Amino acid sequence: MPVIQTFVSTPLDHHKRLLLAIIYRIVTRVVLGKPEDLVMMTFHDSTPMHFFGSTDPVACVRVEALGGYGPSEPEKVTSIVTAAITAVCGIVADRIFVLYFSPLHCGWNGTNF
Amino acid sequence: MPVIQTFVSTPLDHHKRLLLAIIYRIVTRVVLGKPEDLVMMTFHDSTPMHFFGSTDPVACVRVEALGGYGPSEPEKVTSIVTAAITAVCGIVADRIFVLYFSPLHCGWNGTNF
Amino acid sequence: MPVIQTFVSTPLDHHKRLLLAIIYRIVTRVVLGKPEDLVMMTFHDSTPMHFFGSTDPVACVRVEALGGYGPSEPEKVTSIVTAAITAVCGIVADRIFVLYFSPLHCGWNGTNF
Amino acid sequence: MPVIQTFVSTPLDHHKRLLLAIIYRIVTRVVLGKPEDLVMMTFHDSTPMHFFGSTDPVACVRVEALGGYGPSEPEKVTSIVTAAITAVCGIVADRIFVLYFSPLHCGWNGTNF
Amino acid sequence: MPVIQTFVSTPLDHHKRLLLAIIYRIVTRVVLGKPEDLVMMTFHDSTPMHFFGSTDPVACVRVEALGGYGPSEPEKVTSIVTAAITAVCGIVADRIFVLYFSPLHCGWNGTNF
Amino acid sequence: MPVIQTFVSTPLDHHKRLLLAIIYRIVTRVVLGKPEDLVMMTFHDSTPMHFFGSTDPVACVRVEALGGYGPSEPEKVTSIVTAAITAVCGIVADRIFVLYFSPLHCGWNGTNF
Amino acid sequence: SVNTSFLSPSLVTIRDFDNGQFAVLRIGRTGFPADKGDIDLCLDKMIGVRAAQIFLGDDTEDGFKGPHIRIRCVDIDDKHTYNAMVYVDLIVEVERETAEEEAKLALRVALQVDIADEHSCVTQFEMKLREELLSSDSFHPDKDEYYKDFL
Amino acid sequence: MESVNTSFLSPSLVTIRDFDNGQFAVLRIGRTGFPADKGDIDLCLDKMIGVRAAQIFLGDDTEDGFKGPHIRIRCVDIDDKHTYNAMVYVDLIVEVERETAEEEAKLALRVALQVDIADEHSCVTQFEMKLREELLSSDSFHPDKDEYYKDFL
Amino acid sequence: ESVNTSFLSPSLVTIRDFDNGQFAVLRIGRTGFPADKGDIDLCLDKMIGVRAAQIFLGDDTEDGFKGPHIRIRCVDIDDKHTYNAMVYVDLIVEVERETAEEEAKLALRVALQVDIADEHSCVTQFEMKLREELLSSDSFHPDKDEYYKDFL
Amino acid sequence: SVNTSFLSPSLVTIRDFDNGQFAVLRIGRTGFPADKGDIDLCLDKMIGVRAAQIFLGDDTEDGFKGPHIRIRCVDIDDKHTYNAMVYVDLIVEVERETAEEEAKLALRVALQVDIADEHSCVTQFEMKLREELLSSDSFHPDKDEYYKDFL
Amino acid sequence: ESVNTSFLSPSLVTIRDFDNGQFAVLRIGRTGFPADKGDIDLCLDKMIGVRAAQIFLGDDTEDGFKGPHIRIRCVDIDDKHTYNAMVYVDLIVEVERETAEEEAKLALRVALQVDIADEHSCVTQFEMKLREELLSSDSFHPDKDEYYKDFL
Amino acid sequence: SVNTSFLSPSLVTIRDFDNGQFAVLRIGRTGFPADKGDIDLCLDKMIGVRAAQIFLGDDTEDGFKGPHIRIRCVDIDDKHTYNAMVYVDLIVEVERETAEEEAKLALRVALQVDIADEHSCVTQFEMKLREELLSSDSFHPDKDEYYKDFL
Repeated sequence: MPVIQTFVSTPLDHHKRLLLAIIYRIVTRVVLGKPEDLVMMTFHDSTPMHFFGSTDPVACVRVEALGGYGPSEPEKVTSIVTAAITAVCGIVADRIFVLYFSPLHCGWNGTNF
Repeated sequence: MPVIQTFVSTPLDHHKRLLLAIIYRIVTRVVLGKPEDLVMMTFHDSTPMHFFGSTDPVACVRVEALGGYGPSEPEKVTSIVTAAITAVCGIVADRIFVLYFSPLHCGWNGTNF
Repeated sequence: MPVIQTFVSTPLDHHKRLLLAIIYRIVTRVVLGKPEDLVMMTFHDSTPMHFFGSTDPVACVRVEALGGYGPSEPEKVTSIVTAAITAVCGIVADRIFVLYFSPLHCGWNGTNF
Repeated sequence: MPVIQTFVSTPLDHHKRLLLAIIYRIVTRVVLGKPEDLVMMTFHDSTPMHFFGSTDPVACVRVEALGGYGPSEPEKVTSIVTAAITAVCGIVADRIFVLYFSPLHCGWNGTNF
Repeated sequence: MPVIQTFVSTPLDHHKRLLLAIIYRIVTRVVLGKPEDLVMMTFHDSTPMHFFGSTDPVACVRVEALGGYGPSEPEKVTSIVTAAITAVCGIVADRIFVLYFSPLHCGWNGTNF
Repeated sequence: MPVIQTFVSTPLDHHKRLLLAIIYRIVTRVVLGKPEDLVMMTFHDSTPMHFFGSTDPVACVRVEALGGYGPSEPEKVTSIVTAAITAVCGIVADRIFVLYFSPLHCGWNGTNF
Repeated sequence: SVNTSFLSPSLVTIRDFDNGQFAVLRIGRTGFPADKGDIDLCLDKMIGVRAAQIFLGDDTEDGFKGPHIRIRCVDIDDKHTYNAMVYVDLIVEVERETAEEEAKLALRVALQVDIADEHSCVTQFEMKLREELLSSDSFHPDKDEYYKDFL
Repeated sequence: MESVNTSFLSPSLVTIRDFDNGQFAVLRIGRTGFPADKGDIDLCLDKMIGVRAAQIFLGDDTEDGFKGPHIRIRCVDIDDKHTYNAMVYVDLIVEVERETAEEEAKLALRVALQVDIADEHSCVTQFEMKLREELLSSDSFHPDKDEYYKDFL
Repeated sequence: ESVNTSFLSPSLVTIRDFDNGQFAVLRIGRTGFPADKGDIDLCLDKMIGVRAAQIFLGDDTEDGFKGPHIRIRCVDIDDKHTYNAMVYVDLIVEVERETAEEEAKLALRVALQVDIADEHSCVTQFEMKLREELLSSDSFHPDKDEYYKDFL
Repeated sequence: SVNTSFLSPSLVTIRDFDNGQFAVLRIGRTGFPADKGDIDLCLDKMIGVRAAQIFLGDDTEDGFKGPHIRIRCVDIDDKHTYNAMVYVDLIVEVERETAEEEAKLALRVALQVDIADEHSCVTQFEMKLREELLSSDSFHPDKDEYYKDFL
Repeated sequence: ESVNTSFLSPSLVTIRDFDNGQFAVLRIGRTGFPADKGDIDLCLDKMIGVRAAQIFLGDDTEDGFKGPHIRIRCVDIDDKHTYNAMVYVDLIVEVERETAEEEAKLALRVALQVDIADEHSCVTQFEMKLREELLSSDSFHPDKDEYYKDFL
Repeated sequence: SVNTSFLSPSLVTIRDFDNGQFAVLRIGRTGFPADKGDIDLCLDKMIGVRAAQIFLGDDTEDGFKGPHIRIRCVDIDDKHTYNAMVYVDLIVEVERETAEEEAKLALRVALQVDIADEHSCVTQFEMKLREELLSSDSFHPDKDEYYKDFL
């Protein structure tokens, strides 16, 4: 049960958010090896951010999956997500952070996994 | 000093947020065995979310407490929180995530614990 | 490549956010021993929060750096950040949380580190 | 087939423009010796103008008739037009220009004369 | 380097002005024997005009070319222009003036010709 | 008593029109050898124009003085005016027309000259 | 006002109700999909030939003696350099040759032949001569059979 | 202009052009010959953006020097007889790397088009893809060439 | 987009009405003249007319549509000398069949204003064909593809 | 856009950011305090010389060959009749005399010398000649040392 | 544009009042502290106070101002321990001279709230000098240049 | 909130009421007139040192033990490359050296020393050490005598 938070300084509409949504689904199924219906995605557009001494368009993606990650999976996920934000939001690669975390416990449908 | 973030796709007013606030207080004191005055709660309503192939009302709760958690505590907390969001926000149980984290350090009043 | 999230209950303008930005830069370079151009900062003002049984002005800061932290570094960062929010936002010290996390992986410019 | 352009610094409404229209008709018939139905008149009110080191109310009239003008006709037309603009628009005589031109060819109803 | 001023009592949009523009280009190149890129065209729509005892839709076209005009050219241009205004602006032929002038000197790109 | 009409496709404010006004005054006195208080200037901003196959910023200046012009005067005036419009309005030199005319008669203060 | 439609990726039919025109947009040479720029270029060509028609005489009035000059199709070469070939039908013996001459010259200026267009395009045109009674009931500038070559 | 340009060649034949996304899809209800409703067209659009997501997943080819591979929708066939079903037609343009690209594209399409699962329009979707090889640097080349749609028009 | 028109040819127009669930082919065959805005508007006025004929014969929008079905297939405009329009209608459904044909015919005459000047100054006429198929059949629809084969 | 400041009642520094000018407003003869009219009059003089500059040639472009003509200060006589003396520096041998002559004639028209101004003032001007390399890095129309006489 | 303040130094401020036709120098000499917004607002409050003193002695805004003239030259603020302000005023005008000085002195005491707590919780005081010049003279003004030489 | 003023074309005094700061803007090396960019650059340096002050400790509260670090002046080199020299005074033996070290490091990050600024500028700073009683009545971070060097 992975969770993907997307923080962007640029405004996001229905088209952009839907695009990133399907992307994260494919990444979850193909790379993470998890069901694409079980991944939760949140989008935080128009977020006041500051990076590299400027308030220029910048993105920060948070990936959290229980049980950790595979050997070559984080490298793959980072590449795809960065490329996804680059094409969709127009944010350059050198202004995109992708952080990976692992929760101690995760709950769904009133029960833990 | 636990921290509880509440992400919801549904709008939250004074009544709903206050109810969830008291709930987290009871959970902190009774279950987590921590002072209810020392738990910090943030609410992010009207959040653009996507889960199970739909943008339907969906909630994501983040619980972060230093020192880890008890043996049977996470199962209890998840059960209570899910029922709380279900009754208050109207979000079904099968669309509620409850994640648990443990920080390396936590600061308050200018000092760490 | 550290990431600093700033949650505040008080509204933030250009002056306040820029001040906190420079603050985090100095902390990153002097204390954390990391390049000040590589630290990402997000600001979440007017955030519905509840702490110590009140909705009074309250701040929550999230610090995330890969590789963990130094021995006496977290104590220093917490003191500065709390003092920073106190002078800038007017929020009392007893209502400021500073949490520290360490990501398993971090991505930038399309590649991991 | 004479043409009379009227440039004024003062706003012109229906009443003022109609008055100047009838004036030019009489001038065309009595002085110029041409049919008053064959004279075309344009009015350019609220025109940004500058004269004598000031942007005070000032008028400039352009008179164009094929075949030239009579010996004492331009003197007569200038006197009447200046007096006409003075009474109607309130513009002083010392701020009224009346220029006379003669086209090489003039066309009407798809044919030249 | 001919110049064509178009005064009309009827409102002009992008379509009408663009049509008359191409017309003047063809007239300049085919009839006047001058480069269509060197002709300047101005349009004055919604101009308060009075002609033939009425304020009905009426047009006045000004043509100015250095060096004079050809033998049978003015008759041709007038015929085309009158037909042009009639179809495009809807102004009847009996209410269309086409005047021809010849400047003593003409300047372009900082130099005279 | 010279008259200078300024047609521009770009908007003109108080500063731009005043600048061009003083310019024409200096040109009239120094080059044309006529009193700067006796020259009338009109400005037609935001004028729908078309030149060189484009609706790009373009200017057309009309100079009319009774008695004609000097031998080397039109060349001087054209150079100054073009440079004047270029600096003030930002319009390139290759899109500036300066036409010269000579009226048969000119009227002022109710009398001809 | 304008009704475009895609029969194929490289085949577009454009109907202009206000100007009373019908133009076929086709990218035959390459078979590339007609983009927004390609269609906008075609529209710019229709109004150009529209200008050629009114130049030769306003035939919108009653008793249109002619001659009629209408766009049939616009073929765009998109391989290496942006190029457009316009197909025009001229409907109208000495006067016929004169009409062909006048129509040709008007089209050269309007369509910017052998020169860079507003879309940075080098345009060219081909025209055919047709003869029919203008007063005939079974006649129209944009008849069905006239577009048979491009559809 | 408009972002999407739909048109009815026949009651069961619809051509959809997307200028913003630079896509062209043919909507056809072949099995039954029923008229394409608003829901059918909306379903087709949802499939285009799905494959659009598959394309950017395999690599952003909107940039200069698109090494590929290219994956584009050719047509969408709707089964309307008994149960709502959709068959998507996709062309993959690009030996070991070719098999890898085909595998990645296949997996991406399954997730994007929700194959063998109920879609948002209560539809069970499936896809068929063909492999084509052409020079990416060639002047006479485009993701949605004319000849590519010859099978469905 | 309630109505989706498109030009296959200058004299050939396909009109789809999503709200009313109808498809009509607009064709000026006799002359081959280009369909103007008035011609299309005339076609739309005919579609809603037959739509009125359909509900008159019985509301088949409900479940278990026993019929009969009466739908527009095409509209042919004569534009040579006088403005005339020929509407093509398909009736889908032995004594009851003749009664259905009679009722449908009478309804169409009033709805389409046959042999009378229309709102667009048009003299209208119609031709209808009788078709028989199972209403409860899965492979059946009022506006099937093969039904428009004559006009496409 | 404009930043005025009072060093003294009769001493005012005016900076024009948009026009890139700096003028010193001083009422030396009497020592009266500069009113709103006095400042407004000074601004009217700045744009006048600004007009003189563009008249002599647009030096806003790259490679400003010159000559440069800028206002240094404006001295107002306020004793009996309203009078203003403008101080202007012309920066640029026969061509130098020609430039000085053209600049002199231009300033007379622009500043309305010996004539009643818009503020009912009789204006006059005095100019000094300076020579420096236009392509030099250490050069500017409104250098610090240029205002040493009035500060 | 009504008031034009400017900082020559942190403890030196020049204030020009165009509407009231006044010029006052705000200076914190004793300590050299930077003049805050409150300090400036206090100075403005003192200008209008002496302005009230002037019209009290007689409206000299009219033509033929026989006098006497009383204008603010400077305001010195003591900021060491307690908030205090020393105002510098010039009275321009033998028995009548003493009478004018007496009336002006008494008027200033009430207007400037001498030896009393001001609106800014300040104890204010004033010092005045007597000057004699022809009011009808061309080379004369209430706020001449040379008059501010002591504070500039 | 901010009160700028021109003592000279190359001399500008900037007072910040809200932050309680005073900075002198001077372009000494060249004597060029301070433009809008120069002033905006100066403000950016004040808030940087303001950040340095609160970093060393919030002295806005009562009983400010120190140390105090305030901007005195900003000198801009404008000859060939855009450069800025910031002047800072540190008011406060081992602890004194420690405070000086922390202040030095903080200023490097805040003022972007030896790095390209937001205005494409290479900045540098110089600091002086002063010792006075914080509890003294006759003491302030921005005293008059402290600005004697630049005025």
